[PDB]
Amino acid sequence: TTPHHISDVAIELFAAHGFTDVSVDDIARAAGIARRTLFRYYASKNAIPWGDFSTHLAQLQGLLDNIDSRIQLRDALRAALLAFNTFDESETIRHRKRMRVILQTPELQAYSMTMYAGWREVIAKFVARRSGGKTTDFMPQTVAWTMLGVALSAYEHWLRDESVSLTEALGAAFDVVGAGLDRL
Amino acid sequence: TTPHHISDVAIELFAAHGFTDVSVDDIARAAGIARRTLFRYYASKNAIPWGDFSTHLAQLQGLLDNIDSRIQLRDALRAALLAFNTFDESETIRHRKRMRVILQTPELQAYSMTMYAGWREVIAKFVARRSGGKTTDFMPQTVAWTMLGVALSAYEHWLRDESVSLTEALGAAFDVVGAGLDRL
Amino acid sequence: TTPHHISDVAIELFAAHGFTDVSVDDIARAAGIARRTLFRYYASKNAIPWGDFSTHLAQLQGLLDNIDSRIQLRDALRAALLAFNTFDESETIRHRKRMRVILQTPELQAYSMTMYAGWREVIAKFVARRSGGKTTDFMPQTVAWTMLGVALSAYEHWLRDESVSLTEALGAAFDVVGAGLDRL
Amino acid sequence: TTPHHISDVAIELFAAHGFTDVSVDDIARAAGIARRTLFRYYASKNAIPWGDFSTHLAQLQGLLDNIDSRIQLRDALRAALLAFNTFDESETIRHRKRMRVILQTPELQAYSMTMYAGWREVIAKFVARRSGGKTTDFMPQTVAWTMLGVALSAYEHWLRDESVSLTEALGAAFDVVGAGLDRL
Amino acid sequence: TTPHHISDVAIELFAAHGFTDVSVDDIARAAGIARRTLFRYYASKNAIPWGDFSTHLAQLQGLLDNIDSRIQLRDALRAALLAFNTFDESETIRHRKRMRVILQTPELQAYSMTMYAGWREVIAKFVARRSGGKTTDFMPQTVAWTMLGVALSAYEHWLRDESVSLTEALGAAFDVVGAGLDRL
Amino acid sequence: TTPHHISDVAIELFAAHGFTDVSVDDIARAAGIARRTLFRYYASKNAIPWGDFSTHLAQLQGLLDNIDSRIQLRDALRAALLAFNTFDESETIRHRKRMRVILQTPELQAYSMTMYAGWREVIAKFVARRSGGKTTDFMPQTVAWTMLGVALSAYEHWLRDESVSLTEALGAAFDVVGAGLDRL
Amino acid sequence: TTPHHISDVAIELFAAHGFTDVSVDDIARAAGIARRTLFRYYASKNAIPWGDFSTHLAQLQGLLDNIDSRIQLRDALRAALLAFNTFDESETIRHRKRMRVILQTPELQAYSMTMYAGWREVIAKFVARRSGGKTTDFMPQTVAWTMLGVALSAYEHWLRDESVSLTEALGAAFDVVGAGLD
Amino acid sequence: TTPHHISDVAIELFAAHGFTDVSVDDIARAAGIARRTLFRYYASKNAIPWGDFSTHLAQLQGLLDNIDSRIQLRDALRAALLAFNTFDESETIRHRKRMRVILQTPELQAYSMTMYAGWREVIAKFVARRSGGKTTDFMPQTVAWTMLGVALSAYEHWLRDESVSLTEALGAAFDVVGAGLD
Amino acid sequence: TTPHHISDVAIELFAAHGFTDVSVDDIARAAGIARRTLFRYYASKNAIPWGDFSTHLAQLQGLLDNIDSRIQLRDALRAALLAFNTFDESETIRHRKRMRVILQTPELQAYSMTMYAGWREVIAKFVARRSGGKTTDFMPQTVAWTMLGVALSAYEHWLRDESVSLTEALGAAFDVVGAGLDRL
Amino acid sequence: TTPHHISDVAIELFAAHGFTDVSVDDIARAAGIARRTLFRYYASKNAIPWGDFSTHLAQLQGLLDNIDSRIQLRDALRAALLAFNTFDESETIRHRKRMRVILQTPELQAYSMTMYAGWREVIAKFVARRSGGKTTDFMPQTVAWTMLGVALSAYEHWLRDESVSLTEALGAAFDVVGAGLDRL
Repeated sequence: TTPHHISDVAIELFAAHGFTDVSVDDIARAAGIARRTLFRYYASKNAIPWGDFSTHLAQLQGLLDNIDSRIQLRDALRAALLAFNTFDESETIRHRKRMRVILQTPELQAYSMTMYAGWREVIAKFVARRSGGKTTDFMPQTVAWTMLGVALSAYEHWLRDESVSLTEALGAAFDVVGAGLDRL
Repeated sequence: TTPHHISDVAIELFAAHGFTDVSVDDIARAAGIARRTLFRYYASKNAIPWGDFSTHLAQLQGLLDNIDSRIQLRDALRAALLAFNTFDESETIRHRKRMRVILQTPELQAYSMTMYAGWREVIAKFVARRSGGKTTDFMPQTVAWTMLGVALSAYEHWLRDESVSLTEALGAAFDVVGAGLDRL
Repeated sequence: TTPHHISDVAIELFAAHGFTDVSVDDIARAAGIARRTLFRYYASKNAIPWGDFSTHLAQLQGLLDNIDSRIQLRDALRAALLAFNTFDESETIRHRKRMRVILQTPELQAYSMTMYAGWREVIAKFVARRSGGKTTDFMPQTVAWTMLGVALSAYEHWLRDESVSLTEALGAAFDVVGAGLDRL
Repeated sequence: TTPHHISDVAIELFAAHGFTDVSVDDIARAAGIARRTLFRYYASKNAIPWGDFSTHLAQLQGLLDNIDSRIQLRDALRAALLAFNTFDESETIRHRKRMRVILQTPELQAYSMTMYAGWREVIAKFVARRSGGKTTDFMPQTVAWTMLGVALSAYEHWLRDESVSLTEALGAAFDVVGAGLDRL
Repeated sequence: TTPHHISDVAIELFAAHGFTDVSVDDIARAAGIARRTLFRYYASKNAIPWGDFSTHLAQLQGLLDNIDSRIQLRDALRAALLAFNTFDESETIRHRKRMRVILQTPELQAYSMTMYAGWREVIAKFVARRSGGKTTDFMPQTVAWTMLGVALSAYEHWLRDESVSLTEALGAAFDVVGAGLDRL
Repeated sequence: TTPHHISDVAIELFAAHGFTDVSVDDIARAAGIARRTLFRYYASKNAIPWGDFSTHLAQLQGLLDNIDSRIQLRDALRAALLAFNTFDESETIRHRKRMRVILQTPELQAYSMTMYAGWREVIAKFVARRSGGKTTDFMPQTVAWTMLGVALSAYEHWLRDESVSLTEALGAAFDVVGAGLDRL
Repeated sequence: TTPHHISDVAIELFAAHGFTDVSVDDIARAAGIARRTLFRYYASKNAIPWGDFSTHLAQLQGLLDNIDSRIQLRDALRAALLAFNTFDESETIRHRKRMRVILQTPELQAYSMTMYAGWREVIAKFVARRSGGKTTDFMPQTVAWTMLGVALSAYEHWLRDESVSLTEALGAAFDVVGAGLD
Repeated sequence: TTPHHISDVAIELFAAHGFTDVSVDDIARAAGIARRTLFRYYASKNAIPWGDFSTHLAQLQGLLDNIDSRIQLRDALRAALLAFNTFDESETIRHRKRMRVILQTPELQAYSMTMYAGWREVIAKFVARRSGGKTTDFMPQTVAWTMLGVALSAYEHWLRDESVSLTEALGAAFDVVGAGLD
Repeated sequence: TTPHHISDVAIELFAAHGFTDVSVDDIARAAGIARRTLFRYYASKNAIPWGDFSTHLAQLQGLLDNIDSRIQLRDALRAALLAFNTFDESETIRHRKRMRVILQTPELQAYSMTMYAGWREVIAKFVARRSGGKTTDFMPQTVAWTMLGVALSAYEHWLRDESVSLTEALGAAFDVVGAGLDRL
Repeated sequence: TTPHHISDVAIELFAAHGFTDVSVDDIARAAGIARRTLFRYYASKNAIPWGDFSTHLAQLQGLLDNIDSRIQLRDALRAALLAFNTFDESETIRHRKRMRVILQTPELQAYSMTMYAGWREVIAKFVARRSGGKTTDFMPQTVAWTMLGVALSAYEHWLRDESVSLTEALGAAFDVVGAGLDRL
């Protein structure tokens, strides 16, 4: 009905059963829509767990584009990383199920690589905007990949240990890389 | 009689014709083996571009085991990163083709994630051995992910621009993260 | 309930009145659609009994493409044959006891032979992909024809005797040929 | 041989011109008979490419009736298949033209299905005679259909190549299915 | 086993491909004979379009021997001319192709001259038998040449215009010369 | 030197030795010219005996074109036939050798047929000019062929019997056909 | 009464004891006949294991003579070879004992050579009948010898290895020669 | 002194008179030896026509053992078959008499069977050495039997028809089986 | 095998790129040697596709020396031809690439003629050794050249088809010339 | 004395100075012609030793085309081979004692192989025309190569020993191969 409603119901089904054992009609039925209605919002089954990531990416780009130019690069990246990954008690529970599906499902990895490249494109664009131009240059690209590593490290620590704050995990992972490998 | 021979032949075929249009028989035929003989070494077409990675990981462990304890953790990680991706003049051309297939083929990404997790496990073990113990701790884990991002950044820069040295690319990418984001 | 509904209604009138004295408009009228609406789903009267065979062929090819390469050729053929003949009592009635429009109508045999050639092309492609050179080589072609004979034998046994399971009929017919004529 | 003469003449005309552009009078004229005389041997145009066929089926029955009872069933089927499809260099040429017309002409397919059913009836009767059961049981029926598929595969291979022995093609095609799909 | 069969096959080939591009093996193969078997009946490719002309000349002699002596010389010549070129409905089409090859192919003209001389010898003998004796006398010789010219004129008119009867053409051409040039 | 000189010397050589055993250089040598000089006047060896027939045909056409319209067809043809074939004692001897070569040499017959068709074209044109139009109509064509038969009959009678006048032979042969076959 | 009953009885005795240690009277006694009655059916002890081979040869000739001419030569020979050697569980047991005594007894070899030459004559006659007709010609006779070797190879493999079907053994042995050493 | 000299002398006598009408003493006398001297080289009359076959078999084994492994099996067998049966005009004459006595004498057949089994053992060993190694296995032994039939077919054709080369006969007989009954 | 390794590597490069676009350093680099090290095994680029060849000729000499003297000359030549050209499925693949380079590359033809002369010298010596005479006599020389033509015919047939056994091709080609042109 | 004269003069200077250090102008100068006059007859330096081979090939094809079809294949090949190697003492000197530019010059071997392929194409076409399907089939191709080997063997024997007749050498070399290697 909303994209988000379809995604949420799909993630409940993927959490309970397999990803592989849940069909697109199972999702349509559980969401109370016709199958073709589902395809207006999602072109594929693999797209469904990645709910409205297009919008998340636009918002992250918006935040980074509008961050005051006097704010240092490191501070902007840490600020932006933690802003998009802060959640309420309710939305934290479904995000935990969603990330389990995304990170651990073999069939989602091809599609996920496209989503990660989108995210890295936003980060690299931001660095290119603050430095010399060209998203594909070494330094923007290294910063984007580094940031991706930080995030996935934090997400995995969070999933392994249910007592950890996601934003504390992200902050800690960021700080390793912020400080640098030359310092432990 | 080698996994390596099968892999080499398979990469030549995947480079020329694409991945999906190359059969497992095409590989067995080009390698001069029966189809079953191929399955002794590989349980899948998707496994084949990765060669004998189990042995590469054992030799990375060997290199890290034999680094002197007085050698600093950053130096050991940078030394191991660049050594693990140094190939004879013999093998530069085939490695370029191999990494194109691995990095760019959607069908390899599920399998690739397992291989990257293996590599990160070796790195994390080494860091835990030099710091407080526990492979799954946060930090000997952030370092492994960070180092993976550095590597993939270097590999992509290398593939995009043929006038880059791979070891220079890895060294440069490592040094961003080694120095830290706190220092531009 | 759009191409199917048209097909079901058509088979009713074809199974009611001579395929030759049922017109495309009679079918449109009985299905409650305009004449040109029917032509979006079917280019011809002869196409209507065959439903969406294009999709059945694509799905059979999809199943054979995606079968694990470690699975033997005989097992894959038997698996694929019996994977598309499972239907519910209702769907089975638009199929058994009653005879077949497809098998038994003289006017549809020329066209039906072209549809069977499509099916044999899927089978022969799969065999060629697992074993040898070209789709037109004798062995892929003999296997495709053998498979077609098995299928038509099973379909006729099923129509002749309404107490028999289609998938059991297919499995039994396959097993004669699997075991071989040298063991009768 | 009055029927055979008419058929031979008809097939030379069908080979040179269309099937559809050759009339029943064209056939009568080329055969040196009145139009009415042709109808004592053939009830329609579509019957003519099949020659006597009633007589070919009686001859196949005669050959199977006269095979020694001590000869095993597999050997008898292979022996009959290959003997029923043997000729001079001379009669091989007319048979190539005849089979092209039979296999490829849309208007002959309905009629051909009745001729194939006759042939399968002979084969199924023979199997029932050596094994017991009824002619309409699964195994005689599957063997008859299988043998038809073998034959059409052989015929198509033979037509597409023209360096190929028909009896070698039939023997090879039979042997795949004789050995069984459990082998190749 | 027939000269006629070889000739018929050869004429079909010469019509489709031209004379020079058809080999003696192409003829032996199409006729279903060994190459040496062809040379029993023909000592040359150039001989083949002329079939068993020796026998046609013996049968022309037979027809002229059996014409009643009371039948006038002109009537006998016209009767024999038209009978010698009358062919069954069976053979009109093949005779059209045969005469095209004979009349129009440069390579056949040397051989053809020998066959025309044979025919003229039969005619001249007959005229000498009805008049004063001596085959080589002037007049039973002029008549033979004149009759040959009449025939070839008729044949060419027949080939040029498919709506001409050959026997009407021969009869008309004969009648010019029969009536004489003294009468328009 | 002249075309006629080359032809005359060629005919002396063809008379003494074979046609087949005399080469084009033998002719060039005996005529006292270079080989390429011979090819300015003759495109082929086969053309050489037919010396300046192009000119003979133009002259025959000229004579027939200019013959008074009141002169009857028969008279014009007989007049023209005998005018072009009248010769002195010297030129009669070489014409006898030339016609022997032309009429009796197998290798000249293809080329000769083209020359005879040229001659017949002149005759038929003349008849078409006096009657209704179209050289290819039946009557002009029959008259041309008849005239050719007359001529060859006369030439052969002349060659067989050295005591005969060529113009008397032509006149006698003409008169058979002029009178008509209805009168002996 | 029957030569084959006498042969069957004789082969049971030859299987249990020696060939060499079984007398002609032992066989007469076991078969329920007088000694001279046995000699009306068999002129020698060496003849007895080859029971009514004369009849087997006539039957083989009959089968080969009556095979349809359109059936190819290799198919006819393979079909004929396997038809005479297809046996019930019961008849398989006595055939195994019979062939053991024939193939392994030195004293039977002279007589056996004459029986094999009879068999080869049937095969060569069949080939001569389908090709040019002289039974002593090269190909008729090469085919007969080859087929004899195929058969004896199959029989020996069959006796050596109790897991093997006789008709499978014959078919496999035939197929090596029918295919070719290539 | 030589076993083969004794055999050669014996075969000249067997060719001229019967096998059956030539005694062992007749052979001793013709060979210029005492009777017991003959028995040191041959334990039996039946052994004598098969002269020094033990040595022929060792030589055949030597030749087959030493054929290069890259040479295909059919070529090796055909090459070996024709090498042992290539003879000068002189040696052809005595070989013809030797094979006539061996192939046609009933009394030699028991002994001959043992010699043929020796020959087949050499062939089967060679095949086992190139393939999986057990000399009693099916294919080793089918090939040995087949090759025996080829050889005897060639020998008999050769004896029947004085216009035929032995090596041509063997090559032709080999080629039927090497090609196939197809 | 140092020479063979360099040659194998060189042929993979020559197959992928040109002959002309592959340098001696490219070969040294791919073989994992200094440029100077390559020159101890090969005196030029054109030598490299031929491998050791000196050693192949010594091996052919060894094989012919060790063929038993009682083996007839024809059998020894056929045996040597086929043994010298035998391989695994593996080494068949490299040999196909090698022979393409040897047979098709203009710059190798001069050098190839010297290699062919070496091969013919071995064959001619062997024939002289079995027959007497000198190596340079007509018959040894003709047999060596004939055998070279047989081989190149076989090699070309093998390259153009790829379903063909090299040893079958050689055996067939040998047998035409073994049997003689007096047959086929 | 125009393309020949150029060739003769060229061979003199080539047989005088290194083919490599004789230029196209030296040849034009020594022949007494302008440089561009030479290029009307020869497109290249490599063409000059080969004379007018285009014409030799056309003549060999002409001889084979026109050989009586009753003549056996072996006889036709031997006849054709020895029909073009007859020369006068003078023409033979521009051929024997002295060695060959064509056979012995390294720089002309690549080009010479293309000229030999032309010759083999003539031979193979002739064989295919007498016997089978395509020029590229094994037997026509083997016969052409065999024939080439025979020729080169004869040419070398002729050059090595100036007392030998070329046609006797060719005939002897042919006869080895005609008789066959099975009779050495």
